[PDB]
Amino acid sequence: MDQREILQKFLDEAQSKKITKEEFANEFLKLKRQSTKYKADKTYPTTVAEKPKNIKKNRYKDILPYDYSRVELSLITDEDSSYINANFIKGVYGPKAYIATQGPLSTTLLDFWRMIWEYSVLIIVMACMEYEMGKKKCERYWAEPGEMQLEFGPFSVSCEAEKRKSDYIIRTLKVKFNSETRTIYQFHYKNWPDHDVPSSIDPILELIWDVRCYQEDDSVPICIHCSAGCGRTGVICAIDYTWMLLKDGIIPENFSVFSLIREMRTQRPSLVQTQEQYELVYNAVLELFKRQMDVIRDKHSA
Repeated sequence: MDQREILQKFLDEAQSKKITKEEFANEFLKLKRQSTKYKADKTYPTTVAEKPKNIKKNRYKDILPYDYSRVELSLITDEDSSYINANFIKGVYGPKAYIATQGPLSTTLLDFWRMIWEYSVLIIVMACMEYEMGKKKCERYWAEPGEMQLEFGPFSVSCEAEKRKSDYIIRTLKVKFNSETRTIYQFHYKNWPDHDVPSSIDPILELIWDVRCYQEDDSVPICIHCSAGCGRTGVICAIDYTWMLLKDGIIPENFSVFSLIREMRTQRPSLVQTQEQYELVYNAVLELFKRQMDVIRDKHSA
């Protein structure tokens, strides 16, 4: 089939059978069942995360990077200095399109910047507040205007500019290491789509649009984090991945949101964590299919 026919079949199916809350809950339960089975089968061990020297580097004891996809550090390497709570996530064309990580701890701030530097990351997407429900969710790894340089071991971080949009801030950060200076763009998203408001997905799509304005391609990983680096991080990953498929005309004939999320959850645990998050991905993906069909319809007018 061609892309138009694949997209139209997804749209026709969505239109002709609306997915109910019970259906979403049943779907998410199968995803959780797969995780139970994989845990019992020892498919994806987390041995490195579990080492005593690495326990204090994990924000949440239940969220440990699978060994096979963990991001290994080597920049200025102590014997466990290789460990960070982060996993590579494959993009549409190959591995390591994304790094999905936790919000750094006071003890992992240096490790965070080592990762960013070592992997030549340009873009950081933060999808949490510093404080949520009154608890601290992420330590300050960024600089703000007027603060000059913050220092994290040998990394000096300053902020040249902030662009304040409706629901997020784009910080232009300058990072210095060993007399080299790099520009990093941090997108700090400080809202989240509301389950009870269909139009509330628009800002998340706008966030990802802007991100892809700054890096269109997959030459270096994009770092995405929230507090745990699962939940909101997975939503963003999944929507972006799908939009890349759409934009490049490579949606597979077997495309499903269920298979997409299945695939993600095998690369970092709980990468999309809740039924509500699963639903947001579905709704966002459907909107993106509609938008790509419009692109096709206008190109076909020639």
